[PDB]
Amino acid sequence: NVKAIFLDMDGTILHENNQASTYTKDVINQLREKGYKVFLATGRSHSEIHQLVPQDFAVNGIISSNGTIGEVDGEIIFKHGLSLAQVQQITNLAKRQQIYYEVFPFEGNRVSLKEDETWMRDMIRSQDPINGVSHSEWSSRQDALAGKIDWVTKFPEGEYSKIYLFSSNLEKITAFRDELKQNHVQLQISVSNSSRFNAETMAYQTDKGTGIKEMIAHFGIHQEETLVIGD
Repeated sequence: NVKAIFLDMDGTILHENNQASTYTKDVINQLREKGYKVFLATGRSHSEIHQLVPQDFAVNGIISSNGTIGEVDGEIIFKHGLSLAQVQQITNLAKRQQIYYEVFPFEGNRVSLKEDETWMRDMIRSQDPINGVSHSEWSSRQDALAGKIDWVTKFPEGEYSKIYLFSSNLEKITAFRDELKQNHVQLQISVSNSSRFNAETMAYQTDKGTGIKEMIAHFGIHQEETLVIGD
């Protein structure tokens, strides 16, 4: 009894590829025509969602890849963010240990503090990945340093979708991630990681699965009636 198809798609597939993007558009339209509800999980912010998903994608709704915001036909139906206080606390811990970090507001470019630019840049000085880091992750750090980070004097007021943390030193980022997990109740956060070299923080008990659950519930659809595709 599948009533909903949830496409979990890294925004990289939609960004560069216009062929995979047009293909995805046509698939969404075909599934809608067959009567399915169709949802997309992609992006790390509200701004990124609207950069990545053109208006001619006939989705019933969209959530960020990490479940922190959901939009349905132009209405934001939920938003689970970190507070500024939380961002200050977590980045201060990272800064003490010189852990590279990127803070993702729901609107606008990711940000890092200007005072941390030199050491963050010096971490990624090598043209090719070092210490086992993946080429994908290394090149993402290179690209972020080149032009995607806004270097701010202070974190602005508002809410944030996530913080990304990274070190080329395995032991350092492993112990830091373990420290976040140890204190995730006190800090009121969820901790995840996509490689052995990183950690990500978002609102307490919030992740892609919780976002999927809130989106299908908006449509009165049960998890067992939902086919999640793409991971």
